[PDB]
Amino acid sequence: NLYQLMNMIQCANTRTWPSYTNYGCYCGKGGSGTPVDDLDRCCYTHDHCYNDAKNIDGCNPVTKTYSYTCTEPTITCNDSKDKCARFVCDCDRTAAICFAKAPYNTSNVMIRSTNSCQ
Ligand SMILES: CCCCCCCCCCCCC(=O)O
Ligand code: NA
Repeated sequence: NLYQLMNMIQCANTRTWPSYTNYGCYCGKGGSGTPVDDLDRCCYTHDHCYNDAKNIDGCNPVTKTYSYTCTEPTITCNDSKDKCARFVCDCDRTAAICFAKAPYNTSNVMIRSTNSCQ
């Protein structure tokens, strides 16, 4: 779920939401070019995770609601029986964690369509 994903990001980092809404070549809707740094690489993978998720019947990562738990900054996926809920939760979980780990370069904030993401 796009909103739950927001919270995993909230639950695992210091950096706010708009902080990722549009950063580098892949953080944000769709992606082009080659990832910029490793934070953008987090977004690249997330993306791909979402594409694979779509390979599950009736599975829309973007709107699927799963069961997860947060205890700043640890987050857990409680889905077992719903294959889509779990695949998507791990997708989002892995991203949040990936984000908290990566450095935040302020010069990559809006290089979109600017030519490096061909
Ligand atoms: C206010 C938040 C809603 C934004 C919806 C806009 C488009 C791209 C959104 C999220 C991408 C997060 C990460 O870079 O994968
Ligand atoms: Na993207």
